[PDB]
Amino acid sequence: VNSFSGYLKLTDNVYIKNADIVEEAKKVKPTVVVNAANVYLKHGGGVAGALNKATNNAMQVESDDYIATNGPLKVGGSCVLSGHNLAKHCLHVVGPNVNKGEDIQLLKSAYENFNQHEVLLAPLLSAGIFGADPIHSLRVCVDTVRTNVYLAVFDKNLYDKLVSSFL
Ligand SMILES: O=C1OCCN1CCNc1ncnc2[nH]c3cc(F)ccc3c12
Ligand SMILES: [Cl-]
Repeated sequence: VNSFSGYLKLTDNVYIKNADIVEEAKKVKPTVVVNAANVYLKHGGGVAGALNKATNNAMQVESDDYIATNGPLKVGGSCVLSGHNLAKHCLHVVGPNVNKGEDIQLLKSAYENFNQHEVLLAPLLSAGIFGADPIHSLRVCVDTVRTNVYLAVFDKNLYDKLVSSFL
């Protein structure tokens, strides 16, 4: 039993809810919140800009130190950093940006990072401002993630279509 409330069960391990991941993280304080990161951990907009704003820019400060030490992430890769006031940990995961022609096959590699964590709150990787089809992102998630994932979807319209087209 866990504290994730009001989710619609899609599969054995995947659950979905119309919610802003930021507000959902603030309420649940999950062990792991997933950020829809880019390789530079520049959290300007989308999930990343919104999470970072909710941390009062502390996520960005921590991220800049991470990049200065380690260099950029890989597309499809991830790193674990602090969850600040939102979660214990933040798993920064880089899905491909389709608007720049990055290989959508890397979306599966991106979701594989979730399997290193038993339970996660997460957005749809590569959806929204990253330019991929959110229906496809959900399909890859369900077919790749084996650990327990709670997907927060911001747009009510999008949430209802993702549910409706699933089975
Ligand atoms: O649902 C969706 O509609 C448009 C894209 N998208 C899926 C990807 N985005 C999100 N996913 C989940 N929570 C979010 N909170 C946010 C707060 C923001 F300021 C910006 C973006 C999000 C967001
Ligand atoms: Cl977005």
